[PDB]
Amino acid sequence: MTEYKLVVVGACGVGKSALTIQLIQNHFVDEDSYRKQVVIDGETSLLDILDTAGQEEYSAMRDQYMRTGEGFLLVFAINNTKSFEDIHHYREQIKRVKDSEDVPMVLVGNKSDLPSRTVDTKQAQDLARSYGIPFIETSAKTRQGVDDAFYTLVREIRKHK
Amino acid sequence: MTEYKLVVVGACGVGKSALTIQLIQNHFVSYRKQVVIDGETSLLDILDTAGQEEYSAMRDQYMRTGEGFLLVFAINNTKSFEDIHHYREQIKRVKDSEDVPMVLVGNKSDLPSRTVDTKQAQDLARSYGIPFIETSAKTRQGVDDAFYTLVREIRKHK
Amino acid sequence: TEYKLVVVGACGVGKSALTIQLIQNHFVSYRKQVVIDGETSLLDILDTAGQEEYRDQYMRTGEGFLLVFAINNTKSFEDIHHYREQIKRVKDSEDVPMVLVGNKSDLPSRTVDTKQAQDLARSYGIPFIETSAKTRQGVDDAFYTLVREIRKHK
Ligand SMILES: Nc1nc2c(ncn2[C@@H]2O[C@H](COP(=O)(O)OP(=O)(O)O)[C@@H](O)[C@H]2O)c(=O)[nH]1
Ligand SMILES: Nc1nc2c(ncn2[C@@H]2O[C@H](COP(=O)(O)OP(=O)(O)O)[C@@H](O)[C@H]2O)c(=O)[nH]1
Ligand SMILES: Nc1nc2c(ncn2[C@@H]2O[C@H](COP(=O)(O)OP(=O)(O)O)[C@@H](O)[C@H]2O)c(=O)[nH]1
Ligand SMILES: *CCS(=O)(=O)NC1CCN(C(=O)CNc2cc(Cl)c(Cl)cc2O)CC1
Repeated sequence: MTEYKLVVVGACGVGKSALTIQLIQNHFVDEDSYRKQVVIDGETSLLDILDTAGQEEYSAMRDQYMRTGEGFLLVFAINNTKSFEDIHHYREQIKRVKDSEDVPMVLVGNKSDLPSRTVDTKQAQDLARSYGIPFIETSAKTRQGVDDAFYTLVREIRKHK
Repeated sequence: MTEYKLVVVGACGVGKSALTIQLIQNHFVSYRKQVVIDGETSLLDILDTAGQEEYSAMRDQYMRTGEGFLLVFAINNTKSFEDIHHYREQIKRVKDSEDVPMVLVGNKSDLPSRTVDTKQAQDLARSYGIPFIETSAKTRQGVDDAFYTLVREIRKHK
Repeated sequence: TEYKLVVVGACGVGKSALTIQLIQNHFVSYRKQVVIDGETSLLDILDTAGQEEYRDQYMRTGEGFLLVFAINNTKSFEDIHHYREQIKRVKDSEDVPMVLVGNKSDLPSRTVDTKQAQDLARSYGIPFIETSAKTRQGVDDAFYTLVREIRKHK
């Protein structure tokens, strides 16, 4: 059976854990590792997921997951300009550790349910276009885009393989 | 607000009209509907192709006009599933693009006489890189999901 | 039970094509026995095509009116106001059964949008039905809806 090691990266507080909880546990209320078998396009897939902002205690485990991670969600929040500005850093770090220019990634703009917006959808779309990766708008609260984000990433991994 | 022109294609008798009627009128025996998808209100305009679709020239016109396509087969009609590749190839040819919003739809899911397995259809959709939704115009299973997913694919393309 | 229906609208909007599609069921004063709302009805349909504008008896006698414009003919839509006002004046009533009909819906382009027509029909307090005499889309709906409006009035 196929396993996918996924890493969810982005600034503290953008909703990485919330997105992963919604995917895996199917709830939201207002732990950084998860493991579950799902079915994606008829293929049974074990997802092994790590959420990380890059500043957590277990750096050794983080470096391991970065090296073996097959795909990455690059997450910012639409009401957090700094988190959007941080995306380039995260992508550059992944490319360095993987020593590759072809790493499966999806850009995720979370908290789309909130009326406070400081990052334009066009900004994000433009950035994702430059990187050659999909952009998905999500809300961990309403479930908007959550399956799409993770499943699109799994589809990017298959493309790569 | 944003209007999306949608075209439902597939073999005669797979339930394209039935799917449309179930979407718009919530009935199983009007082509426009306002919907909210992912927080955005949109107008679905399903092109009415009845009568005219028998002519290739008109089919070409509808394909050029449409922004996204449901590729419908019936799960108790193997030939209708086999016909899907041809229909997709015509859309790609006419719109001169290898990237056109489409969703694969396996209709009549309520029937026991299934001859097209979920796996066969999933494999096809995975190859095309498009969503696959199983539907029944009779029970309403999957009907909103099929059309709303197509809108999502159109939005991604644009 | 007889219903006297009158089809009005600018030249070339499809008044005759709609009438013939209803009666004879093909695309190019009339009577047709129909069943509507379970009731057997005799429809007397006056196609005013070619009728000279200079028909007081037909209007006063007419029980319901199809106000037809073509969705690719802005002027024909503008002309609907004329017909509406003329009929209300001549019949001397504010409650005359009418249906607004936007014909030629099969054409690939349109210059009168659905919202425009829906809003005008709302102003008038009448139904709006999009039709194609060519494909028969909406044709029965238009005439049957008018019969229903007459019944509500009666
Ligand atoms: N309204 C809203 N709040 C969210 C969303 N995602 C996360 N949150 C909230 O944002 C805060 C931080 O989320 P968290 O998952 O801990 O962020 P992380 O540090 O990236 O793992 C929490 O209070 C969450 O409930 C969302 O999509 N919408
Ligand atoms: N049992 C079942 N019958 C269906 C379904 N959808 C359509 N039908 C029937 O299939 C036949 C053809 O449907 P229709 O909408 O006319 O097909 P079209 O030619 O693709 O537009 C009709 O007898 C419908 O009642 C479905 O989901 N379940
Ligand atoms: N494409 C299309 N042409 C129509 C339709 N209805 C009428 N026509 C054409 O428009 C022209 C005028 O139709 P006609 O019935 O004579 O209009 P009238 O003057 O209002 O009675 C003719 O060439 C018809 O064939 C329709 O629904 N679609
Ligand atoms: C149901 C018999 S029919 O001859 O009237 N319609 C056929 C025509 C051939 N065909 C398709 O090409 C696939 N469906 C389809 C494609 C397009 Cl582009 C359009 Cl506009 C409409 C339809 O139905 C099957 C149905």
